[PDB]
Amino acid sequence: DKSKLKPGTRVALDMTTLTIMRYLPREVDPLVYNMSHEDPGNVSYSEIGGL
Amino acid sequence: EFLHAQEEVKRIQSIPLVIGQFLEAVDQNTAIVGSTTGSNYYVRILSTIDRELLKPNASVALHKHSNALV
Repeated sequence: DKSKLKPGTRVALDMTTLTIMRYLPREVDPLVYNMSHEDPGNVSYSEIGGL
Repeated sequence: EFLHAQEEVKRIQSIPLVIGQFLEAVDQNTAIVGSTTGSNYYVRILSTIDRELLKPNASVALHKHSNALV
């Protein structure tokens, strides 16, 4: 598709002719993945009274 | 023969290409441009197609195999 190119996504292109061999699924930086999984707390996520 | 010859240039006009910026013309034949590859080039402008709306400032593409401004 022509939808396998959209700004910011990864593409593999041939070196010698610069035509699209394939779609390359975008990298996921491990740093963003750490931020999603981790909770820096050790306190309740329901309530803290008076706050 | 002219129809067979034009075919041959079209292929070159197309990818592979490397982009630059076209600064200014020092000749209708040949012109000075700057690449994103880190080289300033003197590249030839392809004939039997316009080279006279080539001349203003614009983004431009240079062929990878031939090192010309197709």
